[PDB]
Amino acid sequence: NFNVLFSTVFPPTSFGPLVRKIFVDGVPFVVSTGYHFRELGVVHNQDVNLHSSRLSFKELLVYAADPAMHAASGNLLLDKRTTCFSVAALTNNVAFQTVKPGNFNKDFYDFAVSKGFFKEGSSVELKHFFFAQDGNAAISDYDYYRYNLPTMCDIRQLLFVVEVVDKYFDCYDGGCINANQVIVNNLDKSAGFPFNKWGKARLYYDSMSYEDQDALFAYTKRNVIPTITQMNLKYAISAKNRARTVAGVSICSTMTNRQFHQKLLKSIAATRGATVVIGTSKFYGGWHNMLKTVYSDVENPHLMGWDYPKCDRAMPNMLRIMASLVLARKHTTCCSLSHRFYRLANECAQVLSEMVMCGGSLYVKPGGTSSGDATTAYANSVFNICQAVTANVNALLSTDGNKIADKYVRNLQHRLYECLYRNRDVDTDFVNEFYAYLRKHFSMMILSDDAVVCFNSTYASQGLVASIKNFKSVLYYQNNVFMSEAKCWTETDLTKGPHEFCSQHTMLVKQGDDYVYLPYPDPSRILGAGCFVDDIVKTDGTLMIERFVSLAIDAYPLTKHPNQEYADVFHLYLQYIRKLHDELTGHMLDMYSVMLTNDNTSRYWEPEFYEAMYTPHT
Amino acid sequence: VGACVLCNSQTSLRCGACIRRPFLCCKCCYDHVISTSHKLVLSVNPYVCNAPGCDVTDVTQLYLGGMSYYCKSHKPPISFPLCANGQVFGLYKNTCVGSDNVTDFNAIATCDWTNAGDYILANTCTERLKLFAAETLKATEETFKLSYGIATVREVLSDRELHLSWEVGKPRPPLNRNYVFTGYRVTKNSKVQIGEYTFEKGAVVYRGTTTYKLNVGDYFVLTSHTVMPLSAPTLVPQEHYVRITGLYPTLNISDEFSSNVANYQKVGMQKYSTLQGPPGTGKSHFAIGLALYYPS
Amino acid sequence: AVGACVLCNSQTSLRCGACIRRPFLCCKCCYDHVISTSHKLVLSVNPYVCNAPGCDVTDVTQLYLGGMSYYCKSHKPPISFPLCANGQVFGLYKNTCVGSDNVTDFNAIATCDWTNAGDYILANTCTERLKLFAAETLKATEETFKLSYGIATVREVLSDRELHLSWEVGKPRPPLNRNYVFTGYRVTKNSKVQIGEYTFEKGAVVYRGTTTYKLNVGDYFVLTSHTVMPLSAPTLVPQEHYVRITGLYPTLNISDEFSSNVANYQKVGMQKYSTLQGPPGTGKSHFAIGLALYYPSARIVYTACSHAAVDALCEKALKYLPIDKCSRIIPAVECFDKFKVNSTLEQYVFCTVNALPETTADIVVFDEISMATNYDLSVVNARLRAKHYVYIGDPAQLPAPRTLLTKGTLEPEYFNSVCRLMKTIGPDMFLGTCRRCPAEIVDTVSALVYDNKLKAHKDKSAQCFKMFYKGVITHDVSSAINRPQIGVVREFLTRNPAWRKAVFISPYNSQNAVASKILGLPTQTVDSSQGSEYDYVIFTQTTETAHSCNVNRFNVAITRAKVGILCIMSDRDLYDKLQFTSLEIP
Amino acid sequence: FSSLPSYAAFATAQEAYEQAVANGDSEVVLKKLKKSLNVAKSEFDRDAAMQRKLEKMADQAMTQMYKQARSEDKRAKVTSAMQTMLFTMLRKLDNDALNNIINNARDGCVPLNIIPLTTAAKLMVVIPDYNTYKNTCDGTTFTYASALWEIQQVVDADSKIVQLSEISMDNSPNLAWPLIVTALRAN
RNA sequence: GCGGUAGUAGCAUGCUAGGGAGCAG
RNA sequence: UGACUGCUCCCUAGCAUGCUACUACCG
Ligand SMILES: [Zn+2]
Ligand SMILES: [Zn+2]
Ligand SMILES: [Zn+2]
Repeated sequence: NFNVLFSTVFPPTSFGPLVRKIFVDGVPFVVSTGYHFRELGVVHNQDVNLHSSRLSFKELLVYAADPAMHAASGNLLLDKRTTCFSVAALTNNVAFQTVKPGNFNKDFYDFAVSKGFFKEGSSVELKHFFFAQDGNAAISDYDYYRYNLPTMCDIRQLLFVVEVVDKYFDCYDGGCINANQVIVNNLDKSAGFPFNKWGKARLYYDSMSYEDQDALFAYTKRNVIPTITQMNLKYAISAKNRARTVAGVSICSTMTNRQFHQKLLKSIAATRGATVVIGTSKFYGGWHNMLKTVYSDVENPHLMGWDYPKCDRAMPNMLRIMASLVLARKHTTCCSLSHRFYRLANECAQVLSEMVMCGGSLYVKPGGTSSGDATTAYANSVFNICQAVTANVNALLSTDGNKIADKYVRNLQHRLYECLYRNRDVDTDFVNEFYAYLRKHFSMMILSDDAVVCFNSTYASQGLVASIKNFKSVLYYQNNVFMSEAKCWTETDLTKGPHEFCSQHTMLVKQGDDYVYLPYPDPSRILGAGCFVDDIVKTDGTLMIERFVSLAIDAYPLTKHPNQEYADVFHLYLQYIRKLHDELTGHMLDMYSVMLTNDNTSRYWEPEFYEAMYTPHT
Repeated sequence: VGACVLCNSQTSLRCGACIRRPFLCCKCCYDHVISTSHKLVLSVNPYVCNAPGCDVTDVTQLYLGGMSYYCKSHKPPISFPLCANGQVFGLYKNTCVGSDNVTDFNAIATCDWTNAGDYILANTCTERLKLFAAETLKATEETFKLSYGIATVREVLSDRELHLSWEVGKPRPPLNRNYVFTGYRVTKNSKVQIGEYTFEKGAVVYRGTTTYKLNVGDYFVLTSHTVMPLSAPTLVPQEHYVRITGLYPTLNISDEFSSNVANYQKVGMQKYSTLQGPPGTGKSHFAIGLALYYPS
Repeated sequence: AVGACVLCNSQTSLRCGACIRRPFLCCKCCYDHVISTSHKLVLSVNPYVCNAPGCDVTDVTQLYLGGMSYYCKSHKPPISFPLCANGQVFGLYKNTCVGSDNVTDFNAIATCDWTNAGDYILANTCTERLKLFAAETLKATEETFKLSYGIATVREVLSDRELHLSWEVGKPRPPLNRNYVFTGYRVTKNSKVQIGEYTFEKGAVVYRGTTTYKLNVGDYFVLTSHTVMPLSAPTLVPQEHYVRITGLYPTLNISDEFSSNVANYQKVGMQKYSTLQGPPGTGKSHFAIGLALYYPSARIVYTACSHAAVDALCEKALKYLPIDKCSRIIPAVECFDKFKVNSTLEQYVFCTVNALPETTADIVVFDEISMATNYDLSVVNARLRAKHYVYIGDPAQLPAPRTLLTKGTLEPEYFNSVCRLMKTIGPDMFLGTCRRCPAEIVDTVSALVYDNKLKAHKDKSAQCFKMFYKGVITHDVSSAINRPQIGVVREFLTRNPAWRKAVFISPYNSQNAVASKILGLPTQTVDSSQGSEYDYVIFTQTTETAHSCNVNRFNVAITRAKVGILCIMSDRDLYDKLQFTSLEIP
Repeated sequence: FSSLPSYAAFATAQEAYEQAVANGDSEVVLKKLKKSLNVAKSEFDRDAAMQRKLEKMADQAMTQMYKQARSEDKRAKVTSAMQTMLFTMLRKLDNDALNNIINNARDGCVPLNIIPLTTAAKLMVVIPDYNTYKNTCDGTTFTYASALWEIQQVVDADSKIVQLSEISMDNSPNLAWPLIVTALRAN
């Protein structure tokens, strides 16, 4: 925290790696041998070999994934487009990259109007399109970091909000695992900068054996490896034209953050009934069980979504650290201590200050999450719980405690001040007393930051818990953004669920003979995804009857809806599958001289298939 | 995804050992292969057992199976032998007619283009098959015309005299006016431009097309391209119209060529005029006097 | 990890790890060699061993495939599999292999451990592929033979040419000098430092080295090993005489300082591999030198097996030849850089295979052939490509230290390929312009071994004298002093001073390093001093062994002088065949 | 599957059973033909029923080791490429001014974001528009990082060349605008 | 007589791996 | 140029389990 302040005053051409010319086989290179962060001071390597006749394979790796050689051998660069401190350049011609538009899928369109859709005046209307972008969009989007400032965070209350967040994450378990128990789905996804000229993560997950990956992972627990990072433009339907960009970290960062965190990660994505809800399906009546855990019992509930504007670029850096210090608090035995530190420092050197390669030209990335590492969707969740708690502590201190009526929240605030400022060490007695109160009057539920918060009310109306002016305050002074009170709702009713969570409203239909909460999407969304595809192969439908099935699986709960044209979306989709099939079949019958003889495809175009997936049994 | 040349049947197979590897049709494909030395067939993918590292060449020996192909020494037993029933399995598996007149079809494709008898055999077929024979002719020509070397001049001497060699062993060309031996110089990496020449006997006499100079280790060929398949008939649909209607039959003819309209009137009432006329016999005068018999 | 098999060319993946070099073995031939020998380990993409928890057994035939590991008898689960079977061990491409009746040769070379000359009869007598693999294993045997010598650790430095030199325990001390081009290193603490490259003699250890230093304490010196690397290219290429002198450019004018040298430049301009039958010192150092000017437009590569053998070739280069387009690389032993460093693309180029990059030329010269190994020739054919090839010297000289020979001698034509090629295919070329020797030894070589092609050169000027003496022998560690010859030194040096101002040739230069303390004639190793010999020398037999008593040691000993050297050939082979005057003991 | 050991026993026994059907003798002939058959079939119960799983296991393991040899060649290819990239990208390190700026530091350690800024031998500056173009790379020389730079060529978006005569205010809005100036280090 | 066990099909369940596609942050 | 993570459908392959009948052989 202190270093974060005392490190504005010094110059910014003296942060980053260090280097030093080492001689391998009587030839000199440059290689990183430390770091200088704005927070954690200086950090020196520990296994530097001033000579070597031959480098192995692990070596070759950790020397070609480094900025030092590339940068220290490249033409200078001055970039007058941004404010971010550029660094070097590699090519001789900068590269300007663009984004194409969608593809029209006509036959679905005529078939869609035949049934009488898109009548000027209707309630469903195209809205999600494939927006285009010109040349310099990549960099005019990278630029947005200039919303990320150095921030000092208050401390005698961060050192308490961190207890309570940890208490939330307590039922779980985790530790280091070995290089033969990791699990990696989809093994042909890119490997990041220096390596993606040779092949996908597969090739570097083979050639490196098991004791290799173990030498490597138990090596960077006494070292530091700076890394690069491409920057990529997404290409996907959307309702706004500011392009989206996602950071493709290089292999030798994941290939160790995995082995480090995997167990805790896959033990969050397999517990039901807690606060975080990653890994809890909504099908087969999961959504109902979510929304019925939240309403646990709180006496006069409401609800209360909210949203952070520009979340992954405006995030301070103290809160990213605190995230990692709560995700690595389980290794009380697997790892020692200086092991834990060189691991934290390796994270901060790879995904909170690395050397973005946006274009053909290294830069520097001030702070804030990189949303493509190997522990985002949980880092964001713990940061989110952080904001919720600290809004509670502000809301509970800042109250004229002479008018408070009870006699238990009075003493709660008294000892909250004591243990907050007049104390230096923990008090797990009172941390427990608080967290109990806090989960009796403020249940929550937290995906990767889209929250819902069924707060008791007749408190939050005398400021004994959060509200939303309080999230306004906190976001302001501790995250530096203004949370415009026009994307934060508040259902005052519960028989209808939350106005929106994971971007899906919620209808209390009455199926079987009882009442459930199916979750429907957004008619324009489903239609749009029907009409606009990427590639001319998505277009032709007969080849891909497998999309319309899924889209119809998602567009089902619209059938029970009250408004009309909604339900007609579903029926359109069913008749469309029927047409697709019974045309393909004969079509292939002619050029053949036979075709389909054994069916029960007829289940695809009647609703009693699609209905199975919203009744609790599988 | 087109038609074999003698069945008007869309197919999707491709013979193995041929020139361009032509389109063949299931049964018709069989009647091509089983009556010559063709021993593999290519489709949307080629027909070869995809058991890793396997090595299988004759279609017959394979068998289908799961979403792939296999082979006796590698397959799963739940086979389905391809070359079966006298009809090798592939798209359009039913609608195919095949033919017995194939060893002439084959002869057209299975003429090594060494014989004037092969020319008689190209004279022995029809329109699809004849355009086919012609393209096979062109292709065999071109794969022979690239059987010579690359005329590398290392030591420059005078214009039309140099110290010329070649690459290694590759034979010597009939150096007359047949070969425009054009040069491709080398500067650093790429083979680029000595220019278009014509080599004769020296000290080696060349004929620089555009004004050109010679270098060192830079050489000369006639790099080939891609003769492609055709469509419409070489001889048009012959139909001498009932009349020469729909044109502008002007009255005033340059009569210096008093044999010209004597055929213009027969040509204006005839599609194709492929005539026997000796050299300089009112033919070079013919069309240009037609230019006055028909300026429109 | 895949590749051709060393016998069948059949694409395989088996490695007869029981040998030292691990060659690639076809399945069927892997059987054949595992059967009639003790080759009982074969590695594929794994080692074939019952990797049961704590087993050990290592026999392909004896091993049983079990599930996915491997097992022998007491380990296999119920579902198992004879690895050995059908005469075809279980390795990739089991269905593609040609076998070979030729297997006893392989069994031999695997079994034959290089100890007698019959071993070398083998090496020369098999297939190009198999003699190639042989020569490689040969070098393996040599690196296990010679690094099986002590570590010359000078613990104390006395002066110049006398040191207190020690070794490791038990590991034997090498003999003498030339076959032992030493290169010492000094300790620091955790690592080693340079010292220098030497040639080693006894005392106190007198030395006459190739490099220097400031020699200190613990100064250890080694005959450093290396790694004999695969011999991809052959040793020699199959030739042909060309219809024309193509690839080369005919000259019309030419300096006829070399007469019968253009007559052979012409025949090599049309034939690939070639070599002259020219006696020691006959203007070969003028032959290719004049050739360089003969076709004033050809790429010549100048080489020999030793950097100190390319002496003469390096002298007259910058004399006859122009000074510009000549080149020879010198590795950081210091050699003749009167050419230039790092300049492949120069019309004239020199050096020895010990250090030169991959290249390609047109004409090839190679001296120092009688002491060549097929391994070297292989290197040569691997480093460059040309159109015609010339190997310089004659076979009928000294061969390299075939040290693992401990019995029968190796015959000349059996040294390397060209050796058997120059008597049965015959001499591609020959030099007769024998500008070196008088009338005695010219006819002596001609009617002695050197196939009666050299005539009487110049005059009998009278200085080589010979007796009918005896001389008693004595030995030591691996050398021989001879007091009944060190006395005979002065005993003959009596009557005329035309002896005293000479050099003292010796079989084992302990005798010279000691008798120079009496007189002072130079220490000379008989091995590779041809071309670095004096026109007037002295020789003493010192030893009556085959190292002295052959037929080809004295033809590299009486060729050296001009018309004068003491030929005490008291040894009991070659005496009453050559004729001189017999001056009694005086 | 047609050449196993016990196949011969089966062949003789059931050829004999058919010889007995050819004679057609007693009912004890049936006792024979029905204990022989069933026992001889109790043979193939095992022969062509086990070796057929042995071939499964065999060819399976063989294909696995094929795949492994493939992976192991890929390792070699990637190593060779990475290595040659390093040993061709080092040669431009400019080993002089560097050599100085290292051998002066407290100990070898000199933050990276100054090695190019003080030793690089070429600038490349990107400009959005004219009004900013003036306040830097104007004319034929500018200074930045306090070394003296001299322009020598200018491109633009489409990668072509413009002469520094053309970048006024009037001829501005015809310039693919993010001009990319490529200077050199002048002493 | 009843069970034994062994080969042969047939069905279901589950687990594995590889393939195609969809949605959410 | 194609990031990490979660849920879901569809088509092959393999293993296990059971279900399964027909044959067997023994008691
Ligand atoms: Zn750990
Ligand atoms: Zn056909
Ligand atoms: Zn196959």
